[PDB]
Amino acid sequence: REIVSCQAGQCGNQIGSKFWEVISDEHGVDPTGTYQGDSDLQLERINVYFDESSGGRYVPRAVLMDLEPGTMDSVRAGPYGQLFRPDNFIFGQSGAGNNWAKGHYTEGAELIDSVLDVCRKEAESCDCLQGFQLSHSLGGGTGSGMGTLLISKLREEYPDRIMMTFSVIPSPRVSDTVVEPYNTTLSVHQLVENSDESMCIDNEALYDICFRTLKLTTPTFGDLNHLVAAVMSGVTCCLRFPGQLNSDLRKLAVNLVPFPRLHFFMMGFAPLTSRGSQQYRGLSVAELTQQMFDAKNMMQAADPRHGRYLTASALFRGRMSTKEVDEQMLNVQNKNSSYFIEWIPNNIKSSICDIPPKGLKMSVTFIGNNTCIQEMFRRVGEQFTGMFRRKAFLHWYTGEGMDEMEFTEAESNMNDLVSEYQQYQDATV
Amino acid sequence: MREIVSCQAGQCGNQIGSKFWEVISDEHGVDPTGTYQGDSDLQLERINVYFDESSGGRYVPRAVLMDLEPGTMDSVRAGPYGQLFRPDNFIFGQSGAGNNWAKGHYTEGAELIDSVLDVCRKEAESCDCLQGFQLSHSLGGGTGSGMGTLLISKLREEYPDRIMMTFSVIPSPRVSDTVVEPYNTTLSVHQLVENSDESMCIDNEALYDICFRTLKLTTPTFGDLNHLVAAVMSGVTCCLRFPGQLNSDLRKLAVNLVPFPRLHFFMMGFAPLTSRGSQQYRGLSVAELTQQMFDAKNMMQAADPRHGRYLTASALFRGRMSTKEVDEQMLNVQNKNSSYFIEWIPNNIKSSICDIPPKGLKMSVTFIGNNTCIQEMFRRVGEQFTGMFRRKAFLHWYTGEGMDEMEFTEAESNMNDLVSEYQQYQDATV
Amino acid sequence: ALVQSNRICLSPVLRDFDRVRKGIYEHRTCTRTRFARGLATQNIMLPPEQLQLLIRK
Amino acid sequence: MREAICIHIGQAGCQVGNACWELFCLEHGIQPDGSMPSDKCIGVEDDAFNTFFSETGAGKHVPRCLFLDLEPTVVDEVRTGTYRQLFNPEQLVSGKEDAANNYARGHYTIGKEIVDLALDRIRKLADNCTGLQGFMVFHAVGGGTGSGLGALLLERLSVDYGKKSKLGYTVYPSPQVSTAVVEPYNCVLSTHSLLEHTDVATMLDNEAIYDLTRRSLDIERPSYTNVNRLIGQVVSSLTASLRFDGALNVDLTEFQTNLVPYPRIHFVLTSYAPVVSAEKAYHEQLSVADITNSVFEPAGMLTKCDPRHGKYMSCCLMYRGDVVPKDVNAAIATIKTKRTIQFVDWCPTGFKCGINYQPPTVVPGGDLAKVQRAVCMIANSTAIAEVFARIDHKFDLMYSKRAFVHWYVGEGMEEGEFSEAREDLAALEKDYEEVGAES
Amino acid sequence: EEHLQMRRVIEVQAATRSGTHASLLTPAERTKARDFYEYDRNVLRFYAVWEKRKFRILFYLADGSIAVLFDKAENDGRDPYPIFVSRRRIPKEARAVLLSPETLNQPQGPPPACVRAEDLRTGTSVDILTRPFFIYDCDEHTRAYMEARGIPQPAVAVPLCEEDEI
Amino acid sequence: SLNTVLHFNMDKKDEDTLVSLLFDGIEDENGDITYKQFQEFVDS
Ligand SMILES: Nc1nc2c(ncn2[C@@H]2O[C@H](COP(=O)(O)OP(=O)(O)OP(=O)(O)O)[C@@H](O)[C@H]2O)c(=O)[nH]1
Ligand SMILES: Nc1nc2c(ncn2[C@@H]2O[C@H](COP(=O)(O)OP(=O)(O)O)[C@@H](O)[C@H]2O)c(=O)[nH]1
Ligand SMILES: Nc1nc2c(ncn2[C@@H]2O[C@H](COP(=O)(O)OP(=O)(O)O)[C@@H](O)[C@H]2O)c(=O)[nH]1
Repeated sequence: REIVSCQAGQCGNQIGSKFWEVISDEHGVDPTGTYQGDSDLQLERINVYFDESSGGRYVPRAVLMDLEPGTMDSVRAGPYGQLFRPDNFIFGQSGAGNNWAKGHYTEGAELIDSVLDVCRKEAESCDCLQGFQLSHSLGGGTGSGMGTLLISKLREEYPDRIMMTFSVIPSPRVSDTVVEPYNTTLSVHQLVENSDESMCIDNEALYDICFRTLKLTTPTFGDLNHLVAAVMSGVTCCLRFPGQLNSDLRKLAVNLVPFPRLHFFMMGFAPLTSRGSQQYRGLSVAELTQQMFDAKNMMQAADPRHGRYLTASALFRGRMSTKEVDEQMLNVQNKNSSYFIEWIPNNIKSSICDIPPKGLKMSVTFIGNNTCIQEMFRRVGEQFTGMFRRKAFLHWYTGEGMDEMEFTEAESNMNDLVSEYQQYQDATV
Repeated sequence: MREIVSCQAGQCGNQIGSKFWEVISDEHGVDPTGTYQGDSDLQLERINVYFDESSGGRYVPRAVLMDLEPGTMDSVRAGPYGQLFRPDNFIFGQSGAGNNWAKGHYTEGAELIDSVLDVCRKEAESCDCLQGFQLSHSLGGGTGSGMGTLLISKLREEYPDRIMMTFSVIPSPRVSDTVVEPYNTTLSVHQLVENSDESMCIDNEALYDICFRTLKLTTPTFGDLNHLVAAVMSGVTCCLRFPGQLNSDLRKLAVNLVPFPRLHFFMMGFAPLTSRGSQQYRGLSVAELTQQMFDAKNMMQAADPRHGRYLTASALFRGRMSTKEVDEQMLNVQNKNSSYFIEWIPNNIKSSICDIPPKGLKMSVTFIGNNTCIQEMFRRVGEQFTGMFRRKAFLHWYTGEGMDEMEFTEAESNMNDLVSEYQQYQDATV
Repeated sequence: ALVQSNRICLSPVLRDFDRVRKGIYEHRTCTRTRFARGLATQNIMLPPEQLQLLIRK
Repeated sequence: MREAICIHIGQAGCQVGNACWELFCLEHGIQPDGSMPSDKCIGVEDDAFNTFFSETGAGKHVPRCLFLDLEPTVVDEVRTGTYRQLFNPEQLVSGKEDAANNYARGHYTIGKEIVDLALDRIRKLADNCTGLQGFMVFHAVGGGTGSGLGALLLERLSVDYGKKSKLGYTVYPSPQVSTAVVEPYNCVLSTHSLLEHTDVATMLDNEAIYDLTRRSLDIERPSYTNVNRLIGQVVSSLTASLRFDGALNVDLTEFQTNLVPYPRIHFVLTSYAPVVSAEKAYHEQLSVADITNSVFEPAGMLTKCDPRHGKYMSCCLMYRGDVVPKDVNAAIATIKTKRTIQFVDWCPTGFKCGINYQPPTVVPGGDLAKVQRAVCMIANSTAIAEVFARIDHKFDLMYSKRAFVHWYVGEGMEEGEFSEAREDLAALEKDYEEVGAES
Repeated sequence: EEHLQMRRVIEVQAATRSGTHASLLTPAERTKARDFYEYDRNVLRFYAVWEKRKFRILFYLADGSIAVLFDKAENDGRDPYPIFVSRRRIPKEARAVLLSPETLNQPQGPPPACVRAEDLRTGTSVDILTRPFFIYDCDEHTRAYMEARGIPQPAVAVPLCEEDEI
Repeated sequence: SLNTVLHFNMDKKDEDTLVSLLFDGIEDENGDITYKQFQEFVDS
């Protein structure tokens, strides 16, 4: 039932802060922790994400993680920073240094003990966990290194529980680092084995959303975090609110993961119109379906038309019908059978949640296990091989304790996963 | 129910459509802000023909606006009903066509037409059972003609069974305000022939003459100049949006006025057209409507209609009138002008009745004519095209944009064979 | 002061404006528009209020 | 959106730019300090100045102009003038030494050490711009700077900016009243770039302006200031089509492909009317037909080339004011009826009209009287062969004796390129004769 | 009125026959001629709001026309094009902007009322194309002009806009 | 119509509540509502 969340690095911490603001707004909780929601259904299932103290104050089940103590102060002093439990802020004196080696092996190792301690405390407070959540970025040092360390430890400690990761995948057009090929290469191979489901977010597509859809002239990381936090909340909409066709994290995982190594999804969310456009846009479920499959609408920087859809998930929110929920998926399958997979007909699952997002009438979140993720994976693999051919930037990792064979194993896993995606993309009945 | 999606191309097309939608909003009781303020159920009965409903209780036109210059885009958006259109339907380029058919059809229009077709396909998918694409453009320009023709061709490719209605403003030598009207018109007429179910010609010279003599206006600008073509465009689809004694759709008009596939160019007319001082002195009746409609000087494109013969004609009467007084009038015009019609095609005239006249009118009529006199305009501009083409003047601009020299000759040959078809069917006997 | 600073001579242009288009050799009077003409040809940019005050005086 | 970059070269270019920019500032309501009045609104469109002025977060409007002169007199006059705060401290390039009416000096000695930073300023301006329509280069080909540095700069722009539109507003030597003796050499040598790297070339010779202002402006003694004011009025009339809205808006390419029939044929006649003074204006019924007739009369030309001596090829009329769309049609119709002018047989239409709703503005104490409407005709015609033959015979009489040739030769230019210019002009004359010849 | 129109139309016919122009002027263009010569480049600027959006209403004394220009806010989400209603004479009744398809001119009776400077007042909502623009302030020139006309233009508190909510 | 078309057929109190949910403060003196108000209620 309950889900326990963790935030890694500056990116993960800011994304999680925006997500917790969104959840508090949905459940009618002020930053002070007390409740003013006008609906009973919020308190009906407020316990999934929040734990109430003896005095009734609702504290999120969130564990914050960053080697650098910089963003901890920012998130604490933020508008909703008073919500989090003070001892859930675990940080070190020395920064991550933008190095997966010392974020995963030396500096993060001595602090992952306390991280697992607080995670165990949250799990014991919970009746029994529906799953773990981890928001992080693979291009950083602490978001990648100790985040993957936490994923591995939770994999070993809670085998049957779900782990869902929101991983920010770097792109060349957005790249503000030089070692993110190394970091992503050393992180996502761990994510393949230790994560029940992973969900890729690319800042290039996040920025394109404000380029075209929202047409915001100066959109900030706050706006991007709101865009991803809409998803972060909408994934668990059926868990937190009743609906006609309920679902949960394992529901989606079973309907979206045909093979254990293919659990990398690309995300979408399509009540996205600008303030000018919403004046003229006629909101309807058919139009929601039309927007949810648009290439430019997806917040993952890869064109879905270049691959094929293994599986898809449509988490609709808002009290609507069921014909236009499902028959529309039938229409898109029939009219884009080339874009889908023949040996898995009816690739799209749908779920309906009665409660719509605040300020809206209907909404939808899109999960896609398309074969265009291997495009991102092969490009980052090419960048990693180019870096690794001349052994450049490797001496920091080796000095912190990394060895060449682990990089070779990481790139071997890269090629294996890319080939695994390709041999189902080109597979025929 | 049946939808007609509009595509304004170029400055002329944008200006015409800007107040075509204004007239349609008048007829459907649409407030300038977009909200529905109609007082009759007939306005809302078939409002989905031209408008798609929104979530605020308003309607957005199914209009795709096209031009390579943002200036005319701002001008059309700044109108009193300019806020009606969807902002994403404003598709424009930074660099203008420069009034070059080659640039508008092959270099900039080619790059922007992908997004144009994206929006057009979205509108078509929004329409449950789309019936036609109407387009408004001018053959004398660069982006209205060059890019409009490309849109027409690929829309025909995507929707073979739909109706590609086109409203083309044909230039005239006495009104020509460019040196490459012949080039653009020659390069566009073959595209219209091969990709339009029906093309309807407009001449600024005839519009000016109508304003000067019938309307008797001193110095009005392009506004009421386009008012006539906007009213005619509204009246073409009258039976679609309002019930009538004899309903008729665009396919009915096409089948009744296109005996042969190559012959789909129509001359326009509207009635009644009365000056301000003579409004109270004119008794609006079906007989006088027929006289003004078939009057040579009332035709909306500047070609003499009594030189040739009428292949087919169509009259769309709007209002409450009796039926033999609208068909026996047509019988009368056939009988007293049998030399002006063609013998081997009996019953030259379609007549259709719509119960709702335009707001402010007792009764009206729109006239469509497939006369064999359009070849006179065709030869008039083809002679200019040949004159420029022999000396190759103003041709390096077209060649440098990727277009070859042989396509001009191909366009000239197609235009010549079209003129030959018109002439041989004019002189054909039983 | 501007005149002895820039060696300003409005006499010839003002004389020409007095005798321009006109068969009269000299009238010792000229229009305000032609006075502004002379000042502009001599390149003396002045505010409209200042010019109006000068021509009024 | 829809920007255009001005480049002023030489003394003539700099002074013409001063007139043009004071005119643009008072058309867009921008004080010489470079700001807005903030207490009154002129009513001009808010995005109108984007084609000539770039915004600043503090409200400043920096002109999209590059002044480039090899000597500091006029540039320092601009720097210390009324518009000292309007212009950028940069893009106001003053050299250490002028070209000395030597196309060779302006193209080979001191032009090579200045064109690099000139291109740097140009690319800075282009980067600042977002929808750059083209470049407008104002100069006199008869001088040293405007000939040499102008030719080099247009060559570099043509190389590094593809086929972007160029408008070369050039003050050619006049048939009789000419200020320089090596001016024929400068013009004939600098016409290389004008034939090739100039996209539309505009004649603004001084005798035509002098004659027009002699009996139109009702002033006995105008000067270079009045000539530059007329030139700036013409520039504003031409650019207003993209500056402001209108019945028939046109752009640089729009009256490019509609005016240039052949790559070698881009020189165009210029004229402007109603060009009247305060006394003239209030007594003349300045209708559209009247002003169009005055435009097509050969006394009201800003280029000393008699249209009757040649064949009209293509005329584009830019109207400003309250011109109803069919007034221009009536004017064109009466033009065709009247037989004083004649067009070429292969261009029957030969006419363009572009109407703007913005009436022309008048600078205080300026040339034009404040009129409701005006029109400027830019006309390609075969009459330019007359002025080209004039300047070519002028050049031959000097080149036969090899006078002043050593001044060009000694710096490092060869002598055969004088001859090259000679047959370039010969080919220009020949192609004018061929295009004017009936079919 | 109609007699003057008949005189003008036959004058135009005579001008076409003789290849000349009509010498005298219609009273409408006479009035526009004095208005242009007296009040050229003189525009009244009013700051107003409509549906939580800031607009500038420009009233042109030379023609009586009104132009509405949108003012943006950072991250407002709207398009960056300022012109909302272009320069034209805005009638009091919205339907009056469009003409009778018979005549293509104004209705038979007196010319319809149009929004004027007296109509444009601060603290009041002027109806422009069925949009109530609540004018809250005007620049100093317009304030002085209105005060000289005798109607006062006191600045009032700006209503809530998108900028406050974002 | 609430019983003829919408098939509600509930009690008098429920019928009155349904009518009030659409006809308080958005009805004219004749009790009529516009397509404006109807779609505003639908999409509220
Ligand atoms: N129309 C116009 N032409 C001008 C003006 N000023 C100078 N000229 C032209 O410039 C020509 C003479 O050029 P120069 O005196 O050599 O000026 P320059 O090109 O800068 O060359 P330098 O003397 O080396 O500085 C004359 O024939 C004029 O045609 C002006 O204000 N208006
Ligand atoms: N969407 C989003 N991305 C962010 C945010 N903050 C940082 N990033 C991305 O994270 C990447 C750098 O990760 P970093 O913060 O150095 O990871 P860390 O070193 O582990 O804390 C950059 O490429 C950013 O694009 C945010 O608030 N939102
Ligand atoms: N009736 C009418 N004709 C127009 C209008 N605007 C332009 N035209 C005609 O279109 C021709 C020029 O076409 P243009 O607008 O340049 O086409 P574009 O460049 O493709 O947009 C001229 O000969 C005009 O007669 C208008 O608003 N109404």
